[PDB]
Amino acid sequence: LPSIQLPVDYNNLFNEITDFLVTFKQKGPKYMAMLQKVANRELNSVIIDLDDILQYQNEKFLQGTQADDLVSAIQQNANHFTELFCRAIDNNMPLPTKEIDYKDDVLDVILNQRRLRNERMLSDLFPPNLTRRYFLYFKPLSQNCARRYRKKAISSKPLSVRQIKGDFLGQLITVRGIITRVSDVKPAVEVIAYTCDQCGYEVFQEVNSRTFTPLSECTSEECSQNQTKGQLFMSTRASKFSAFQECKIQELSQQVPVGHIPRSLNIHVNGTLVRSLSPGDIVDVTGIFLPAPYTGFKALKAGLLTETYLEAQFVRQHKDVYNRLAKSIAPEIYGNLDVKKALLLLLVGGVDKRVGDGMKIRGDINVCLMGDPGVAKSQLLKAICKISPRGVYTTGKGSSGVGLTAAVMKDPVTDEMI
Amino acid sequence: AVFGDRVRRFQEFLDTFTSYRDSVRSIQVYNSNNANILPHRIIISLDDLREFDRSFWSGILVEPAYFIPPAEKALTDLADSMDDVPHPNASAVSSRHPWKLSFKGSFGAHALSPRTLTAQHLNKLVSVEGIVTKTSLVRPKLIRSVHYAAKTGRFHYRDYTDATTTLTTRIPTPAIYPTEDTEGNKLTTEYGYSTFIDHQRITVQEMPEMAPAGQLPRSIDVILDDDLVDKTKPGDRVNVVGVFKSLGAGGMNQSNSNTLIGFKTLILGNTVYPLARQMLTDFDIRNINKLSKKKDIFDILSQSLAPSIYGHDHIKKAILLMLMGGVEKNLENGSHLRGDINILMVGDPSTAKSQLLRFVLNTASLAIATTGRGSSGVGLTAAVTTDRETGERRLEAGAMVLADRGVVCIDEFDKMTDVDRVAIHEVMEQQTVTIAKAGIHTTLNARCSVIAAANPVFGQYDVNRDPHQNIALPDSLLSRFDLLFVVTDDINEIRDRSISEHVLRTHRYLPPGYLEGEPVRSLAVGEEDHVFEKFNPLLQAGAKLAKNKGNYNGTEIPKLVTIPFLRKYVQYAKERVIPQLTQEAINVIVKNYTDLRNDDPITARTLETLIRLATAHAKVRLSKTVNKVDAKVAANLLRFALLG
DNA sequence: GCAGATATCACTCAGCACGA
DNA sequence: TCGTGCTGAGTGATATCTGCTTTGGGTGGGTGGGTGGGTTGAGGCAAT
Ligand SMILES: Nc1ncnc2c1ncn2[C@@H]1O[C@H](COP(=O)(O)OP(=O)(O)OP(=O)(O)O)[C@@H](O)[C@H]1O
Ligand SMILES: Nc1ncnc2c1ncn2[C@@H]1O[C@H](COP(=O)(O)OP(=O)(O)OP(=O)(O)O)[C@@H](O)[C@H]1O
Ligand SMILES: [Mg+2]
Ligand SMILES: [Mg+2]
Ligand SMILES: [Zn+2]
Repeated sequence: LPSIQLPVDYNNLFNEITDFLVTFKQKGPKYMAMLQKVANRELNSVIIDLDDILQYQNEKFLQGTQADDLVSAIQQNANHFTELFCRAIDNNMPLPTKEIDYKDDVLDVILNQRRLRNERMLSDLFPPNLTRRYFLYFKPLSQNCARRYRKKAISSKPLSVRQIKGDFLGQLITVRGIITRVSDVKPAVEVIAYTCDQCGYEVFQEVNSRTFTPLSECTSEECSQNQTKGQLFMSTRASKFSAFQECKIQELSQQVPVGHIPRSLNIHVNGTLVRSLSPGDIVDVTGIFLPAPYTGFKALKAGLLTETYLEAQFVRQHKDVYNRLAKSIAPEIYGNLDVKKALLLLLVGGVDKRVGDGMKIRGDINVCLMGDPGVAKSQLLKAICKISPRGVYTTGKGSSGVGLTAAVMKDPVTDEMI
Repeated sequence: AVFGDRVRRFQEFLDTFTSYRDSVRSIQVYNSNNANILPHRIIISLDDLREFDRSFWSGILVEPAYFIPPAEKALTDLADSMDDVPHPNASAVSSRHPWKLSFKGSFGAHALSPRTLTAQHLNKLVSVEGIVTKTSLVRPKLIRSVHYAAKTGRFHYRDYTDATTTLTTRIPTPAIYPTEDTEGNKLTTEYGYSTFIDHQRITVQEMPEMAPAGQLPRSIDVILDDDLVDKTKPGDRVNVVGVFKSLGAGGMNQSNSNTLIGFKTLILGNTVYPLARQMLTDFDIRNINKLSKKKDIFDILSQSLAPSIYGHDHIKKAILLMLMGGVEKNLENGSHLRGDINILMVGDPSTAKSQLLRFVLNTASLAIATTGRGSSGVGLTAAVTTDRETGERRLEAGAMVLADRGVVCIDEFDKMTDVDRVAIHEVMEQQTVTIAKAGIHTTLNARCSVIAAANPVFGQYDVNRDPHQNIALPDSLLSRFDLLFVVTDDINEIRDRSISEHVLRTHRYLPPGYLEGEPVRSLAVGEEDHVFEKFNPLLQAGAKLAKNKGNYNGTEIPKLVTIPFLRKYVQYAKERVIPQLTQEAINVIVKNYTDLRNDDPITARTLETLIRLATAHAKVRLSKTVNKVDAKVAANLLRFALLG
């Protein structure tokens, strides 16, 4: 393992981050208040705005006490600064002010008993991630902030699945596309908790990969001094879980080069951002582009090719009354005033649908427009049919193969009538 | 020892020729200033290397595995020494970005084809020319991982290797990230400071013509990495230079039992040489303005297109008008007034319908000649498809969708099946296609123009019947076509002689180059007769009759324009002129429409045609306002298109 | 490099007979 | 009456070892990949 001398210092960057969370002021410090809210169990998501980091950096430089460029460091390698920010928050966390319940806290009784036992044994602990109950997310650097302070924004600059190459791996980038598949929320384990039937001691194991190997024999100092072969058994009541969703994002029709087919990019959503993406939606998702190293024998036979994915961090969504509201059904069309009145009545769908002891009366005003070619029917039809929030323009034949009402077809692959 | 000697030799060679040093300096300066990114690559000519040193040239040509890496190292050392970057970045310091090499010039017997590649050419540099058929997805490949040890505060790194990444073989390195340091300290992978390169595998197929009679084509796989990742698409013709290699155990390992199959052979690509719009210069705009001012340009442009064809001048005029289209209006209510003309040709056999289609295809920026009779290949309209076994749903775009803001030249419109008729009706009426099948909901624009040809139902056009009777499509389909043209094959002795002689000329015309009439058989990739056309009796022919006004005796040589400049004219007009209707033209528009409707079924939609063609013609005159002349000429053209 | 099925060797313990 | 040194015996931990595929099929997928392979034919039912 030959070593290189990279021009990055992590102690100085950690000190800068610690100072940032205790000095920034967009009321007391913004992030101190945000953390105070979390300690009261009122907030479960802290979002770090890189615009704030840029503002703090420029304020420090203006005073003459220039420091390292934290913003560029975060984007160039983002998977490492999540840990740094979490550690800083843990170190500078404030004590709660509002009385908490503390009644049904499994990982408070467990920890209290673990402290009591450890103190009694020593007189004669747990991984940091286990106690964390907040999620840290990064907000990209907005273009306005970058242009204000004479800098270029790489994270916010939208890209396409075509432009996401291997050079961008490990950075905070934005992707523009249409969601084409979403999965059900499932619990992805982060810290497994075991219990020894002999010691009464709990063993915590961190899992940070697609696969893990469960523990069998207790590793507690009690099972070591006595050399008892106690067996560890998994307990899902004390473990830590995070909501997990897997989605797919595809390129828009405006980004595919001629003669090429659209590509798809997998997206992983963890924490509270889950359920913010739905099928058939245009979004601007910012996340960390990371690989997924293989494990086991698959690693040897797979080769050097790496399967990658996106870790979502931020999501942005691309969003006489009678006579007057009648002559406005299709201002462009000229005549047919009474017809337009009738179409307005259709739009209102005027009814107070009545259901008594079972009888149902339809509440739909059907209308037909016969005549001869040339009179403005189709133009009227598409205008009236666009006006409504929901509409479907189709020919008398029907929507493609299936005709108007419905039809049962043999499944091409499963050969089941659907 | 030998490696150092070859590195020194290539350093001396690079020193001798300053062009490559200048190229490297230029690339480095451009990269530094732009801090869209120039790749680290240099193209050397094998002829220069042969002139400088024959031994190195022969070694590269016959033993690339032992002679190429030294050249790459020499170039990398030269670039690093020449580099003057004051402050690098963590990304740059740890990046594994050496300088690659590519070759041009003349090859000897190494210029082969996929069929001629045999086992005797392995471990040699070759140049393969063929057609791309497959193109795998672009994937990242790991070549270096950098880790951080918090306890010791030091950055470690490790390099990986694969058979498809290096010409010289080494022990495979499995893709397992180091987890603990040698001293035992735990490591954390730094993903942002690692190095990943792209990887793509393509298959090149022998050119069909070179294929021996009664033999299926042969194909060879090619591997491309880094910058040469997305440069080819299926169907393109390429000339790939690379090193032919053999990979894998090929059954030699005891695990396999076939004992007959051979090894797997591919090519490690070094470079790819490929085998729309013309950027207008300063004086080209002056030329186009000069032609525009001339108050006869409409005839010149109309008859420049398809100069060979005799007669049918009004069709040529209408085709140019269609090509330049009309302004498209988008009202605040979301209403979309169509602004693209459509033309349908119906006539007896042998009236150059296919010739007109070919000429519009050649002169049109976009076009797809998807015949209406079982359009195998690309369908007329979009239709989702699924795999036989995997059932991989996917929306396959048809011809109409693949012509957005362009043109689609359908052929044999009379052979369409009911499915195509129903699809086309909706496509033209709405200008957009919304797919709601197989759990797929999407909308795809289809704004374009349609030109089609349709033969009669009885094989010959009957004058006594209406055009809607000689064609057997419902009024819904025919109404969408703005202008309908009926053309008949008339027999005139002089016309017969002219057509006969013109067709005969080509047969006696020959492939000049070999004993006349006998068994018949790019230099670079990077990259006023010009405007007007000299008269040619062989090609133009009838174009002279056009200016003569149907007089064969007339010897008025016309002022025809070459197609390449006509394309520029249409491009400039379509991308810069947005005419606005004017009152002077509008009085005549209203009067003409009223006269048509009330006096010798004409429909209100014909009014749209008048305005559309008025704007289209105003675009020809290079004016931002539609004038009376444009309206009058459009009205006359419509009158001809309606009444003979 | 990793998990599982398998067999090898070395170390320590309860019984035994004799001598104190 | 009894105390202790020598012995055979049997587990415990650890050494080498094989194996790390495997498999025909679409509720295992196609960012696992085709040098790991998959090559029907009759009968029933909707559309018309
Ligand atoms: N009162 C009117 N005001 C404005 N435009 C009109 C009016 N009456 C007719 N038109 C024009 O008549 C043309 C007729 O084409 P359109 O698309 O309406 O076909 P249609 O005959 O109504 O359709 P279909 O018979 O297929 O249902 C349209 O361009 C429309 O603009
Ligand atoms: N006006 C013309 N001037 C010169 N040649 C002409 C003219 N009209 C027709 N031809 C000749 O007609 C020949 C037949 O052309 P083409 O095969 O395209 O006919 P078509 O009518 O489109 O065919 P189809 O009846 O099969 O649809 C062409 O070789 C062309 O030389
Ligand atoms: Mg209609
Ligand atoms: Mg023809
Ligand atoms: Zn235990």
